Order: sequence, then structure tokens, then C-alpha cells
Amino acid sequence: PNITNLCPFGEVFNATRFASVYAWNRKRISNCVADYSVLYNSASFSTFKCYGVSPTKLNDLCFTNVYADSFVIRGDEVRQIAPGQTGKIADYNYKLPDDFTGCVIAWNSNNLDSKVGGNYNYRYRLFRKSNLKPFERDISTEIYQAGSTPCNGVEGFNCYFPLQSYGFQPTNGVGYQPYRVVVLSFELLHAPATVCGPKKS
Amino acid sequence: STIEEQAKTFLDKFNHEAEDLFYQSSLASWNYNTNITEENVQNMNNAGDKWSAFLKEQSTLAQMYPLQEIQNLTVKLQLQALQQNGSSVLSEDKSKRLNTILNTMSTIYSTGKVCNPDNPQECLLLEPGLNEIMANSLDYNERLWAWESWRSEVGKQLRPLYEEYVVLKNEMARANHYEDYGDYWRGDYEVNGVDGYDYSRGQLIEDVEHTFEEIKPLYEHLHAYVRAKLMNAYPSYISPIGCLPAHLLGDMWGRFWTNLYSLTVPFGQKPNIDVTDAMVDQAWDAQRIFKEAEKFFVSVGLPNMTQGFWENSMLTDPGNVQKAVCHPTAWDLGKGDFRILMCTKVTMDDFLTAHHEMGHIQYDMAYAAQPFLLRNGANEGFHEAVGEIMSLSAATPKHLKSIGLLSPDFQEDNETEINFLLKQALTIVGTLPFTYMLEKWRWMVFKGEIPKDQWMKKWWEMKREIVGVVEPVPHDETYCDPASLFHVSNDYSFIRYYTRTLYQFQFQEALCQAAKHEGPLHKCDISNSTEAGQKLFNMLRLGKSEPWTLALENVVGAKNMNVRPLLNYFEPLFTWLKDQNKNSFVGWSTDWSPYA
Ligand SMILES: *[C@@H]1O[C@H](CO)[C@@H](O)[C@H](O)[C@H]1NC(C)=O
Ligand SMILES: *[C@@H]1O[C@H](CO)[C@@H](O)[C@H](O)[C@H]1NC(C)=O
Ligand SMILES: *[C@@H]1O[C@H](CO)[C@@H](O)[C@H](O)[C@H]1NC(C)=O
Ligand SMILES: *[C@@H]1O[C@H](CO)[C@@H](O)[C@H](O)[C@H]1NC(C)=O
Ligand SMILES: *[C@@H]1O[C@H](CO)[C@@H](O)[C@H](O)[C@H]1NC(C)=O
Ligand SMILES: *[C@@H]1O[C@H](CO)[C@@H](O)[C@H](O)[C@H]1NC(C)=O
Ligand SMILES: *[C@@H]1O[C@H](CO)[C@@H](O)[C@H](O)[C@H]1NC(C)=O
Repeated sequence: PNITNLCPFGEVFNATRFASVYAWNRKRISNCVADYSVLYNSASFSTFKCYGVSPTKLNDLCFTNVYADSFVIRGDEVRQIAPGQTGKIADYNYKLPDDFTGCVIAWNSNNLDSKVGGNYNYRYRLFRKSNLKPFERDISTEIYQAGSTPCNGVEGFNCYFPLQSYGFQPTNGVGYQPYRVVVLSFELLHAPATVCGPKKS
Repeated sequence: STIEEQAKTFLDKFNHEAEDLFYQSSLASWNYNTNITEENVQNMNNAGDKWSAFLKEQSTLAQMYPLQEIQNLTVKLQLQALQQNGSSVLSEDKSKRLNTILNTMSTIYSTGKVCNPDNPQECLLLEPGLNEIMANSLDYNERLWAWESWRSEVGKQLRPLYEEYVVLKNEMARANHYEDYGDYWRGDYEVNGVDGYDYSRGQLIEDVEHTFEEIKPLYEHLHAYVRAKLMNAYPSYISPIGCLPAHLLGDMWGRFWTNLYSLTVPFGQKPNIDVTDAMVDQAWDAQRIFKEAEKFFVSVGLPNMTQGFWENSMLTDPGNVQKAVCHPTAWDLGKGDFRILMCTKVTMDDFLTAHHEMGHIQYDMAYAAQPFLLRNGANEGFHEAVGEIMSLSAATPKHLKSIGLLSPDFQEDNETEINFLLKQALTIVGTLPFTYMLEKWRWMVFKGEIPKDQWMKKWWEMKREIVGVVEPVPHDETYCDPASLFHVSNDYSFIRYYTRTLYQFQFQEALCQAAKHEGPLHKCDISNSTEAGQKLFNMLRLGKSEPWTLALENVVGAKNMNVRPLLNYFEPLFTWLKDQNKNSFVGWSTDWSPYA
């Protein structure tokens, strides 16, 4: 029939500010109509790599919930937002499962997220004792202990603050320019699936 | 846990906090260079002081990790680079004195203005006031006046400063477990810990002498030919048996002989390969020059320039209102920002310089994947050599015909190849004995082989023995004739040009064998060859992660610098010079026979 109540993709993609990768925002999307062809046919995205599903049948299939994780990383770190990858972002900031069904969408945001003095409003986790589990968020600001000596809460020698700021200048290279990444996670659970695609008339 | 993991985490923290700070310092230096204004000078000085203080604090933190408990070669290389004291091992009073001496030598060299006694109402600076006189005059006493007056003023100012400089630098170097400051400079080529590919600081002097002994017959024949032509130009001053007078070499110091090409041309009647008029007729902008250089680098298979390069580089002189340094410089600012600052004119020299500086940019782009403290050349010779090979390839008549800048009906006979090779010898071969003699003299000064009261008696003796150049009038110890040059007065290593010159032709033979060129080496062009670019990029991507001996194995298949590619490059010219020197006498006498 006639379809209304589209899913709020404007508040995820067109958000005025994005979260840092250590504190990535997760929005649960339920009970609406998700039109994915609007996103796929956009010319504004540089990466639209979908894992476990193809973008053409997204607008047909139906899912129980959609998890929209949003953050900002560097240009050279977009490749680490993938199943099975290794790096600072994958190990310590945002980990994707190997059995991941969803899409990784990234686009350049040098226009918004870079200022001439340097935009340091985006921090990443540089050190953690162990790698993250998939879809884990670590917002702890406890001093990393790299050595045998106790840190005692002060950043001295062999003891580092785990959160480090990104330097974003507009004159940086494309591998250092800020990229806004939205990861959509599609799961089907035994509850009635309510995030469905648009139905043609 | 372990020391190696601790050093790895410390190096991650260092690279992270030293990349943005190096980018700020480099951006401030760029803003000074494109805009000479006093607030930009202050911003540059503030960024440089922050960068140096951060390097002092990180070296102080870095020393607490002992070197012998780390087995990974890259981590040990970064820790070796970071743990150097520099001037920090020296006392604070002596460090301040050394910094003051370096700054005042920089100001004396930069603001040194010399003119004729009894006519002091206006005076000429070195660039371009004295450069044009040295490069273009044909008058014996005018060049003698300019040469002696500039070495009188500059040497008599700089001699006590250099006497303090040698003592302070030797004190700093022996405080850093080096034999002298010469050993500190030779430590750039030191490779330790790699099986077979180890290179020693003491092997550098032996290799330089061993290569120069093979340089010497070609330079002797070139010197005899230049002596005969300068005897034709100046009838009575030059002796058939003696050395060349010092002020007649076409440059201020004798660094290059390329300004004697007009006087010493073999076949003036035959045409030149000058392509300047052809670009003027087709209205080639500097943007077109750099786009043709980019076409050359994509033809060999190297990556093309970034968008930020075309947006952020200054490839044209800005104007009267905005001041900028005219010297062409390629800038690796950090964080993937690569720029060229060149005041590009429509000339062959600026076009070849564009190829040279974009070769510098390609070298900088290739090791961007490396860690921050390993983002350099494998030695100081490779970084300049990879630009000079592009200058070699772009200057060939095949490249000019291929891009349409030269007429397709231009006749390439043997005479044009001989005179082109002679121009390349005046640029390239002529700088080799001057470079070797200057570095050997500085090494003997730092080593203490030459006492301070005997610096100049030995120096002219070295110049007569090696370069075959005699002083016009004798100089006492009140003169400081070496420090009138830019590199020695401003604390720069000088063996990089010798090593660059040999690595240039070694890389050229390797890439021309890769490109399957079937003729003479100087007729070889490395465009259109993907495999030559791949062989180049294998070494280019390494940066300072691997030893320079292993990088040279990666390119040419040899573990050491070699002199045979240079001699193979100039072999037509060598046979022609041997034919032309039948009547004349090869070699010189170190006595005062022409004039003293
Ligand atoms: C976000 O902004 C772009 C830019 O104009 C626009 O085309 C697009 O429709 C907006 N919404 C979404 C969901 O992408
Ligand atoms: C150069 O400096 C002057 C002095 O502040 C400034 O007005 C001008 O905008 C600068 N040039 C550029 C291209 O920014
Ligand atoms: C040395 O460390 C680097 C990381 O900095 C690593 O990629 C490399 O494999 C290590 N090499 C060895 C031989 O362990
Ligand atoms: C740097 O100087 C300190 C101060 O004496 C010294 O302990 C350290 O060994 C020096 N480092 C090197 C590499 O010589
Ligand atoms: C560099 O080469 C790529 C690959 O063809 C091309 O897409 C890009 O536009 C080139 N860069 C510029 C600035 O033209
Ligand atoms: C060029 O070749 C011709 C013919 O072999 C010869 O007569 C002439 O001397 C050569 N010229 C030079 C400069 O080698
Ligand atoms: C190199 O390639 C370009 C484009 O294919 C071509 O125009 C040029 O003639 C080639 N160079 C040579 C020497 O063949």
C-alpha cells in the first residue's frame, strides 16, 4: 500500500557533529521504513562496502533492528573497518566481527571536520592491554601501564594516557583527512522483523 | 612487559606526537618561505623551538631503553635515531655559544656585502651581485678583485668564528663517543648489525679514495682540455705546465665548471639543444611544465601528484607585494602534504629543475608508509641522487622529441653528443675533486691532522694536488677561504654530493638495463618503462628502514658505491678527450709556475 514513516537516516548521516571512534555513537533503528536506495544512489559516499549482503536486495529484505554506529577516523584507517582487519582502530577502538552482516559507509569530511588551526576534537584509543571484542565500546580514561612499575594515576615514564587526539588540517593528504564512517549492522532475531524495505506499488 | 615492547609503545607515542608537531613546524617554515614577514619569522621560530624542545625531551625519555636488548631492526633503527644527544651532551654555556656561532655565521654569510675600496657608495651582495660577475665576466682583474675582496671580508670575519666552531664541534662529537666531528658526519653511512651488509665509518674514506683514483684520469684529461681553452681565452695568465687560476672557473669557489661551457665549447658552429624558444612559441606555463613532469612520472609507473600538491604549491613568483625565497625546494611537510616551492621561469633549467624537485617529491611520497623517524633517505646521497636521475632522463634529446619540445628533424650526430657530454662533465665531473678535496680537508681539520696555524698552507697544497687549481696570490692565516661557501659556513655535510654523483650513474645504469635501452648510456631515457619504475620504487618505498647497502643491492645489484657507471657514461667524451690531448700535456705541476 501507500507507505509512510521513513527511518531516521537524516539524523545519522547528516548529523552536525559525529562522535569520536573511542566513543562511537550507536543508534538503534526500529519500527519504520528503511529506504536504502537513497543512500546507495548518493554520489557523496566514497566507501559503501557491504559485507554479508548486497546493496541491491537491502531495499527488499526486512530486519528486526538496525544498528547505526557513527564515528570519525583518518583516511588510511578506513580499511580497518572491515571483518578480520588489524590496526589501532580495529584492535583498540572499533572491532567488527568476522561473521558480520551489514554495510560500512565512509565519506571524506575535510570540509566540515577540518579547521585551519587544527581540529583536535576527535580522540582515538592508542593503547589497550587486549584487543576489543566485537561491538565493544571502551570509554575508560585510565592510564595505560606499559611497564612493570605502577603508574599511580600520573603520566610519566612507560605510563601513557590511552586517548590521543587527531590532528585535522584542511591541507593534509587524503590519507590523513577526516572520514565520517557509519556502520549499519543488520540482525534477524526471532521477534517479528519490523525494519523492512519499501514495497513497490 | 619486555624492553622491546616498551620501546615499541614509546615509539608509537613518539610518532603520534611528533607528526603533528613536525607538521606545525614545517607549515610555519612554509608560511615564512612563501611570505617573508616578521610575524611569520616569529611563528617559525616558536614552532622550531617547540619542535627542538620536544625532541630534547623525547631523546631524554628514549635513552632509558638500552639498545642491546632490542632485536627488531626497525625498532632499533628508530631508537638509534632518537637517542642521539646532538648538542645536548655539551654544557649549556657551550651549547649557547655554539648556537650563537652558527646563527652569526648564517647572518654573516647571508648579509655579507662587499664592494670596491674607494667606491663604497653602493655594494653588491653574493646573490646575484657577485654570482653574475663570476659567471659572466671575461676580465681577469675584475674577477680577481671580486674573488679576493670577498674572501678578504668574509674570511677575515669568519676565521675566529670557525676556530671556535671546530673546537666546539669536536668537543660535542667526542662527548658523543665519536672520534671527531668528521666521524659524526661519516656516521650517516654507518651500518651495524646486518650480516654482510655492514658498513663502517672508516670504510667511507677508503671507498672515496678508491673511487677518486679511478675518477682521476678522466678529470686530468678534462682539466687539460679546460686549461687549453682557458689559455685561448686568457692568453698569458695560464701556464701549459701549471694549475688553473682560482678565479677563472666560472663560479665563486670552483664548485661547478658549468659556466665555462661558452668558453670551452667543442663545436660552437653546430647547434645547441636549447628548447627554451620552443616552449615560448607554444606558450608553456609553469603549470604545463609540472604537468609534463607528472606525465613523465606516470609513464615510468610512479604515483601521480596529490590534489593538495596542485592546490598548495607555489609554482610561480607571487609578485612584488609578496616576498618569497627564489631557491627551488621540495617540501615534505608531513601528514601526506607534499609541495614544491619554485619560482619557475620558461627555461630548460627550470624545466629540468621541475623534474628534479618532483623526483624529490616522489621519493618523499614513497616512504610515507614508513614510521615517522624512518622517513628519510637510506643515506644522504640517495635523496639527491633520485632527483638527479630525473634530471638526467629529462635532458635527453629522446625525451624532448617524445614530448614535442624538440623538432623531429633534429640531427643527432656525434658532435652534439660530445658537446652535451662536455657540458654534463663540466657540471658533474668538475665538482668531484672539489667535493673530495673539501671533505678530506675538513676531515683532517676535525681529526687534528692539520694544526690551526697550517690550515691554509695545507689547503692550497691539497687544491694544487687534487683539484689542480692554484691560488692567484698567497693567503696567510688571517683568511678563511673555505667558509665563504654556503655548506661549510652553515654546518652541512659535503660528501653527499660525491656520493650523489656516483649513485646517480649507478641508478641510471640499473634503470636503463631495466628499460632495455640498447645504445649509449647518455642516450637513455627511462620513460614508458614500468619495470624501471618498479625497480626504483622497491628502493624508494623502503626509506631509512633498510641499510643503504641493501637498497643499493635492490637497485644495482652491488653492496657498495661504484665508479664504473660514471666512467661508462662519459666514455665517448673520454675517447674524444684522449684524441684531443695528443699535442698537449695531461696533468699539472703543483709548483707556482703560472702565477703566485
Ligand atoms: C545528507 O546530505 C546530502 C547532501 O546534500 C543530501 O544529498 C542527502 O539527501 C542528506 N540525507 C541523507 C540521508 O543522506
Ligand atoms: C602574506 O602576508 C600578508 C601580511 O599579513 C598577508 O596580508 C597576505 O594575505 C599573505 N599572503 C597570503 C597568500 O596569504
Ligand atoms: C618490527 O616491528 C614492526 C612494527 O613496528 C613489525 O611490523 C615488524 O614485523 C617487526 N620485525 C620483526 C623482524 O619482528
Ligand atoms: C647522551 O648523553 C647522556 C648524558 O651523559 C649519556 O648518558 C648517554 O649515553 C648519551 N647517549 C648517547 C647515545 O651517547
Ligand atoms: C592520478 O591518477 C588517478 C588514476 O588514474 C586519477 O584518477 C587522478 O585523477 C590523478 N590525479 C589527478 C590530480 O589528476
Ligand atoms: C664523427 O664521426 C665521423 C665519422 O666517423 C668522424 O669523421 C668525426 O671525427 C666524428 N666526430 C667526433 C667529434 O667524434
Ligand atoms: C610514452 O608514452 C606516451 C603515451 O603512450 C607516448 O605518447 C610517448 O611517445 C611514449 N614515449 C616514447 C619514447 O615512445
